[PDB]
Amino acid sequence: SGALDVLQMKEEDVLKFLAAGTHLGGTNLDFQMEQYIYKRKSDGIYIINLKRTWEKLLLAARAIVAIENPADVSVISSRNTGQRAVLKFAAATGATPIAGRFTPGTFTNQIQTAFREPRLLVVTDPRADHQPLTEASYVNLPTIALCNTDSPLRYVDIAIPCNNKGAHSVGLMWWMLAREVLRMRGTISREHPWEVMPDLYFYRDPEEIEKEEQAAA
Amino acid sequence: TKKRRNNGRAKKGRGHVQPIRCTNCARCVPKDKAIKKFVIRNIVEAAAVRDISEASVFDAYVLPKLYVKLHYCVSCAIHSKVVRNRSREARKDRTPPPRFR
Amino acid sequence: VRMNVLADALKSINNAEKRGKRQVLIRPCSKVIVRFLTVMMKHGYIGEFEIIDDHRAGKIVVNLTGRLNKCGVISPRFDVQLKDLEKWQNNLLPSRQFGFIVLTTSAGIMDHEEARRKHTGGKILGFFF
Amino acid sequence: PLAKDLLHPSPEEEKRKHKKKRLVQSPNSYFMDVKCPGCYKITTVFSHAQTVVLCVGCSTVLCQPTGGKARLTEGCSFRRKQH
Amino acid sequence: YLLRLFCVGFTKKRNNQIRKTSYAQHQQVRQIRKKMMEIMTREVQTNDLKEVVNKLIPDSIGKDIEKACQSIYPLHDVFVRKVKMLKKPKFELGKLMELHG
Amino acid sequence: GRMHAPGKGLSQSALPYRRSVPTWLKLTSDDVKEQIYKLAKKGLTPSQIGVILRDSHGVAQVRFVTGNKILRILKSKGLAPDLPEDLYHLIKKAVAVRKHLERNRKDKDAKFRLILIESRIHRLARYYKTKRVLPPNWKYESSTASALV
Amino acid sequence: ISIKLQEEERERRDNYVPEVSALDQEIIEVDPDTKEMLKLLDFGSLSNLQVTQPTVGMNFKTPRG
RNA sequence: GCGCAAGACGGACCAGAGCGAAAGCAUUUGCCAAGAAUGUUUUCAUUAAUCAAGAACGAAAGUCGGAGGUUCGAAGACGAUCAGAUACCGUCGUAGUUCCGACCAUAAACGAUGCCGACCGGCGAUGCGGCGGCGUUAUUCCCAUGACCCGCCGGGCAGCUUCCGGGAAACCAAAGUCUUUGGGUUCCGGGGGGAGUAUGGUUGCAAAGCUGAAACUUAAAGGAAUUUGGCGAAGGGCACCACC
RNA sequence: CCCCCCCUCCCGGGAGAGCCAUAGUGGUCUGCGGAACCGGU
RNA sequence: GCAAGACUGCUAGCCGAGUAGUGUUGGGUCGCGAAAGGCCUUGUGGUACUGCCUGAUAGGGUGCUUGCGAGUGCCCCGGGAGGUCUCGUA
Ligand SMILES: [Zn+2]
Repeated sequence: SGALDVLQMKEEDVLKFLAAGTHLGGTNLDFQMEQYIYKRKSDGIYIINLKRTWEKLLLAARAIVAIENPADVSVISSRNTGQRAVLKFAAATGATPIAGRFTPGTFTNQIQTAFREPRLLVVTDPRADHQPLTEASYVNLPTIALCNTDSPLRYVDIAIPCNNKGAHSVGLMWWMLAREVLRMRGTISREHPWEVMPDLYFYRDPEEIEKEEQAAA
Repeated sequence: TKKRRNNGRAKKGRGHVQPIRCTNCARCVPKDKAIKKFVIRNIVEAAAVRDISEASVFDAYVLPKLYVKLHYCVSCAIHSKVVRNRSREARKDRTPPPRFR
Repeated sequence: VRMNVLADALKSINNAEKRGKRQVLIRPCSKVIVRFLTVMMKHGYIGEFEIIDDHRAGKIVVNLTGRLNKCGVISPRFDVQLKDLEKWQNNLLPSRQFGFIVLTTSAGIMDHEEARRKHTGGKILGFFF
Repeated sequence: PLAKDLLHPSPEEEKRKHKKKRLVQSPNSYFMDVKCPGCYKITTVFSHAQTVVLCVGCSTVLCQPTGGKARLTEGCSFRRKQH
Repeated sequence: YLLRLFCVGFTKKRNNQIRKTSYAQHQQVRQIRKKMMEIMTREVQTNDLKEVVNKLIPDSIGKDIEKACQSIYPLHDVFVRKVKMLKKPKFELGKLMELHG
Repeated sequence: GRMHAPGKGLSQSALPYRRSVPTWLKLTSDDVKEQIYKLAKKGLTPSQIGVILRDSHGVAQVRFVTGNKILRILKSKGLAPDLPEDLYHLIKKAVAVRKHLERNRKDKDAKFRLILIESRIHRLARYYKTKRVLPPNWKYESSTASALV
Repeated sequence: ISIKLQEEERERRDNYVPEVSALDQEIIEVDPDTKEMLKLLDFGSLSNLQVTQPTVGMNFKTPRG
């Protein structure tokens, strides 16, 4: 993550971070996110350190690629902002998605049709989506979280400092996580990046789908 | 069985406050325990406001209001349906009902 | 006020071990505290413990390894005999394979097993297991 | 924090804490010296005076007693001394 | 002519303020009251009844009050709430004619 | 906590660890000793003497420039009074409170504070008797209000 | 329930991409706090980055009562 | 509507705000005295914590002596309510209610939770004092001053949340750090009635306050919470065996 | 004549203590050496 | 003494001049502030508007609007045209 030479951040990833707005936080400050906030700027906004973000992204990607079963990692999304990101991420890597109304009878109830126990769980946000945390507490299941400076941290193994209020930031973070896990698995070689499109994971509001449908052929 | 987080009033560091009097009753309930109301009422609410305005000599004359307040004992307030009881799971809701009109 | 600094120190390190902190703070210091922490580190329940020195009141920083369960203090200052410490260790210690009884003898602050093999005894400080 | 190291933190950590909660025990007030703009003799004064003090030569009063640090007379040059 | 002038004052909430309390200490109120009494007794003891009334038809005493008292704590609403007369001099006619012209 | 107040406080001096003479200060012991002599014959209590020295002359403390404190110097000369300063101030405060309560009859809390400061005077009197600085026949009463003012 | 056909506005929408990536903006709006953040990580200065004035007005934290 | 006179009280401003040991305390002004917290590189140096003897203060009501007693109002007087009210209701109404003295020391005087000291998490607020830092306001430039905002420090009433932990549970950041049982110390209780009773002592002019039994009966008396009750409890819906 | 008027749109002339600037324009800061040290008047 | 740089208030050609007058928070180098008279190259290019009002093109009060809320509109003088701006009406 930071012990080697090639694993450090590239030059355009900083540009993508500053374009997507992955540096500004909320208004308050939690007592577990104190080691990721460096200094409080004006307008009541706290700044996360981007080196810490890239480092924990590398650690989480290593933890994801550590298992040898690609269909045993599960991703969870609840709100309507990040929906296509986890779906196309599971299409690319091989994960299993649950987007929209995570049913509580999955990891505990062993007679239901929707009964699948995973090895790693990746949540979009603990505060907005806390039901898989409580059910992951009842079985041997670690969690991966994309947490903000105002999101409480509980039952979290690896925490990713994030700005999870904009869809572009979450989509670009998912894009870099997918890029890192496919480079670490051995599909895309490290010497050449596959950066063809980061807008595969970008979500837009229902105005822009009609606008782009009328603009395109 | 203890009922509430507090003792049911606004006494927390004093011991004794001045007593007040109810309006429809005459109970000597303390001030920090009773129920207050800052009601605003016009002289004419919606009955004959146009009849009052068209009978006014002065052009562009606005009717005044009546800024008076009343004090209620607890039995008097619950008999007049001012306060209402609720359940235990929502009993820790100090927030007032919303105002629209 | 404070009149038993050793009981407060042992209660503080017990509470901080039960929560799971690694480095703790003790506001007083004395001879009895530093010899008790050396016999702690010699029998192997803590790690490298530090001490700050000033001209007013020293403080002690203690490293933890989690190898302790509970560490209490006999108050008030009782006295025992050689035909008496077995009665204490039967009704106080959780077992005889572990758990130590410390006591102040003529040779200094020391635990009960080498007091048994050296055949001397005296006032009792505290206990830990 | 779990393994919070209380041996040597950043000096901002001892700055924000109290004067007695600091692990190395030292106060916050200091000594200072300040002169009169129309004089030669310069004298030293503590940061919290608690009595009114005038400069030597009985020319013009220098400090004023406040609840906190003593406020200085307007138009006076000073610098903090340390050792 | 002996009068008894009353005054009232309410403090001003700033537009930048977030705290909803906005009270003042007792010595602040004491010094404000001392300044208010001195300013109010200065403008009456120097002139007759007609001149201080002609100064009282607009808000000149009040304009002096929010001119001079905003340096200690900003206040916005001061009216002369009541002026009470106690004693009058010997009754005559030239004063009565000269107040009418 | 305090020994009559309900609350607990934390407000006192705090000397630093550095036990050394300040290098920037150039002062001997004889000049500051005769300054103690002059400010003691001017008629002031040793707490105010320490205050005025650390206010004007820039001294950290006398113990860091000598080997002894103020009252030991004053008893070495002999200009230290036979009554301690804190006990003198407490007796003066009790005399003032009793003088006020002579003319103000119905004042319960002032009488209670009089009882509290008499308890303080009694505790300091027993301490000063058992540490052999005052003779055992000494005893404080109301009629001694003009005796030890 | 899922629908077999509703005239192309289905899950095939999560396949296309705009030709402009909406990330290669020529001017980057960066506060000087973020400039001193990024001056010590991998870069020291960028030509495509414009240092803006710190927009410090009156305050923040609007009240709700 | 205008004057005179007496007594009582200080609304709205007044808040989960302040002060005091508690009972308690709100018109301005003038005088005396005391005190928490804050700050301190000032002074004495173990002066410390809790307390049987003994002591101070102590809401209302109660008794003894006065000027004077608006209004309200025990006991009482007169009518309606009621099968029956000497109760609820209305009109009068003595002692009292306010002040100066002289007394008993009783309340749900309850936070129904003793005092001191150490420790174990967070969040955002208010009050005091101190401190650092953008920008506005007291004729447009500086300074500290009052106020506005952003953070820090100490004490106090606190609020929200927390599988820290505790508890029979209500609930508690103490009611925690407890069978893994020991920090110091004062008062205080062993099923429920008899009974805070009789006697004796004690204080008191006066009511009573403190101390405080025995015989006999009794297998339950009690605390928490759940399930449909049952409410001259609240809020919804239905029925011509209900109505229009 | 819809008018005593009055109002709106289109087009010009005058003061200002807004920005990039000009002539008389007053101070602060940014480096270099006072041959080199120890005291008295 | 050298080397030049970043910032800085007033005046409209200059002296008069920061000058009378002007301010209550307190002083300071203290804001705003003409002149009369005299003397000289004989006196600034691009760039927005202006509800009376106390202190400016700022701060701080504070409107008219379809009756209800809002986008536009609102300094002195002159010329032409018109005489019911709009978005939904608890
Ligand atoms: Zn009532």
